[PDB]
Amino acid sequence: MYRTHYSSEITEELNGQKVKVAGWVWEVKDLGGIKFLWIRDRDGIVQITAPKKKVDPELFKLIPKLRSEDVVAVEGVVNFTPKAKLGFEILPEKIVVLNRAETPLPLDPTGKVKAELDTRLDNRFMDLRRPEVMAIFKIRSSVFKAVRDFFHENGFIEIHTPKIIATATEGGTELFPMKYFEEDAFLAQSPQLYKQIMMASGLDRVYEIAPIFRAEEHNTTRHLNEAWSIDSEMAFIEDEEEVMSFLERLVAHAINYVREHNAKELDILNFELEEPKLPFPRVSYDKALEILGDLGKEIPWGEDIDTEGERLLGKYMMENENAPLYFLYQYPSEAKPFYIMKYDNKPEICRAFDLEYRGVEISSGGQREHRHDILVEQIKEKGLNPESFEFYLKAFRYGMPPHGGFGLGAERLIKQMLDLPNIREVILFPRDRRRLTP
Amino acid sequence: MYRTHYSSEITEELNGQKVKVAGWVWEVKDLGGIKFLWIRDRDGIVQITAPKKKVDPELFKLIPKLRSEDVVAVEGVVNFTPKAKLGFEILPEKIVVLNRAETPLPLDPTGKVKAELDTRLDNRFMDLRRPEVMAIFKIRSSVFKAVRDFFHENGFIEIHTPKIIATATEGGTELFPMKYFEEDAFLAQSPQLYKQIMMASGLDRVYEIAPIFRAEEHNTTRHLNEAWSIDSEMAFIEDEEEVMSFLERLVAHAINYVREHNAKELDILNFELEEPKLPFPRVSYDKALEILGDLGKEIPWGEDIDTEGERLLGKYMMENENAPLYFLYQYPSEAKPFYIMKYDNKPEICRAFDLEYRGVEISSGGQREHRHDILVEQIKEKGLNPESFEFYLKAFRYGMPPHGGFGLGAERLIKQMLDLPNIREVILFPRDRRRLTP
Ligand SMILES: N[C@@H](CC(=O)O)C(=O)O
Repeated sequence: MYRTHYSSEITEELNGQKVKVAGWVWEVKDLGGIKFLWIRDRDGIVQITAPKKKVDPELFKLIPKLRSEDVVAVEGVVNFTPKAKLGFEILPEKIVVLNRAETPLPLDPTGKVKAELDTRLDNRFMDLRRPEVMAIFKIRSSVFKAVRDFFHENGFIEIHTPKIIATATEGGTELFPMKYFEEDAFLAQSPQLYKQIMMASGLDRVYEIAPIFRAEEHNTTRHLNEAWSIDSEMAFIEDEEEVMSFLERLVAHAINYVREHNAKELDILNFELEEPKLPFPRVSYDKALEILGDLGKEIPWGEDIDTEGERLLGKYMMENENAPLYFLYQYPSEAKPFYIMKYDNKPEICRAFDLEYRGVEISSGGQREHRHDILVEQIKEKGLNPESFEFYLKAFRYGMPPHGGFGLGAERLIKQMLDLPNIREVILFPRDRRRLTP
Repeated sequence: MYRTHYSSEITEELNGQKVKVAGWVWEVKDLGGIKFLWIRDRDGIVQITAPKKKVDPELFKLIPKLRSEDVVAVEGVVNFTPKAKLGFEILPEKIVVLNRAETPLPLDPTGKVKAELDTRLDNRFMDLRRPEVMAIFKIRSSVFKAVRDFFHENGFIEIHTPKIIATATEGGTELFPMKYFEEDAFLAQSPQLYKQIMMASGLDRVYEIAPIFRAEEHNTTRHLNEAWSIDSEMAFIEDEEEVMSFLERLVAHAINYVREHNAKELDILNFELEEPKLPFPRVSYDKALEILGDLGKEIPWGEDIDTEGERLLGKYMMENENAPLYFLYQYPSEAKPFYIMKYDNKPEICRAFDLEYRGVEISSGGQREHRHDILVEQIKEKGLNPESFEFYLKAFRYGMPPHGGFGLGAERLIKQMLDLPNIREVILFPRDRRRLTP
């Protein structure tokens, strides 16, 4: 390897020792009797100091020849000094140019000249050279780890279901059709039917973090045609509140991990991520409609709360409860999927829920209808054909325990967490109505 | 929840205490003065003992009404005793029937009546109720966890790249053509182009575990049309051996985690998983051909080592080198992709490698050609058009460090690790030439 330490891995114990650093040329300052070279890596900048009387002559004349973004490797002696802005400097013994950069650059990695979002997406390798963009993708990785860790500690087993499907769905819209040899198939929009089927296997506690595809005809700042969904299904539950409690603890775990592990990144983003306050407020659909009505937003009982509604509610909850995260539950049965269990004592409402982060839905789920005959009738009530879901219904006939689960959007989770304006800021290569490349 | 403990979580410390167990009805012994009930959960069987003199009359009459595969929940007192084959029994206070099973069952959970692979695949919820099948999937989940942990411990950041692409990421044929609105697109066969682009971002050490899609015309026991690939790419390397060293340590970590944490599952499979011995032997393509020559298998230099060739070599290595795992390297440049770096001093050979497990390839990788102009020429040498790779090539123009990586098949790794006869045994819902549903 061309390096032995990253900028952040060099501490006081290494004073006076030889190390090897590598990265991109950030800045060169030829000041006559002394020269400076700044190298940038994933964690920061390293100062290479070259006093004329202390370095090799060929090295002294090589420095001013280095250009911005050239990939170089340096071996030298670590020297802790108050004179160095970051605490220490490297007195170079050997400098090697690994690869030279062309000019002009597609984007300004120094941040002076701002670039448009599409320019940044077309040149993602340049975009991440900026600390604030690198900060986002480091946090994204941390979020995925924290989530999986929580699942493991709670007895969940990771599963993997098919992305190429030829089965029926409740909506029948925004599906990406595709040919599978002689047959016609589609890309999966959710592992819903598969994770439910596995509740009849004994696995009991399952989770899957994989991509889902939806051919949305119009772009928004909240979704994309390709997303990473964090799915879970759990058996032997008594009600949907057990699922909500798990979800909030999961989300809280991810948020705290970022606060503990990525303080540097948060600081770079000039953002203060709040400490989760459990349990999050629960707001019934009825109560939500009442609050919105008083704010001028009138939604007829029975239909969905729209984009504007979520926004008004998220703001209301922040002003009245100082709650960036809260649940909406007890939705009308007519507004939710056929697989959600209705409240037996009040059939007009069901055991479904949605988790809102800063006014935007990041997750939805609920307790499912595990009783075969009732489930079949609910499919009929949706105006659908039960025979079309036979492969799925079959799993409910040979001993199916009570169960529930959720679907948590990874992009939406990170976007809302960092309070970013566009979902394209949290995924490397977005897919939308007009973007198929890179 | 209807359960507080799984069969495997009840130990000495809980003797005389109340617990709640739940699962599927395994066996009922209907006797005049006593009733025995055995229920099965994901970890095993638990005995429920109900003497007429000690249980509620209603509970006594309920037990003989239970049938095979009914889902039940039981609250009772833990009682350790030598009289119970499993060390303890539960003295029931309450029994709830959660759901009833129909007969006949799609498959036989007792293992008495064997069913063909196709029937088992058509009924996975039933199939996993058998200890030998559940064992494979618990192991699969462990392998994924071990891999991710090793990546994180070594400074690797997780990334997520597009599965819907315009440019074929691996080549001609064995590709899934799909329409992206007006544009023609394909399902990704690999994250290759994307993981390389990220090497110019400063991320340096990346990994991605996600599905890949390849349309092969013929069914075999070693491959499927949909698979999960474990990809990685690392920068600032000096040669492909640095990548091979990392890959063997990763695979070793995965094997040891299974040996250390899934001993019970291995026992159920009646399989002895060997302790990995590093470093694995490295065998050049030339030497592999020489060995095959000894065994009477003539392969003209430049050509691929076929299935038969792999078997003989794996057998030779196992029996002569005591190595169930070994690398094949220094392949003919003509036989490898345009993105692999050739040996500058001997161009007919390249810096590519393949990892063999029990005579079957589970991974391939190598050092890439990071030098822009040479790369463009290699794309031309393969009869491809450099313009079709504009987004990729642009990443090699503004400071791109030396780099390399690998693609590790998850299903192939697990199938070979457990020496299973068919790859369809390690993935829940297989996708092959004739299997599209479930
Ligand atoms: N992209 C290669 C693996 C690699 O070289 O990383 C493949 O699909 O085999």
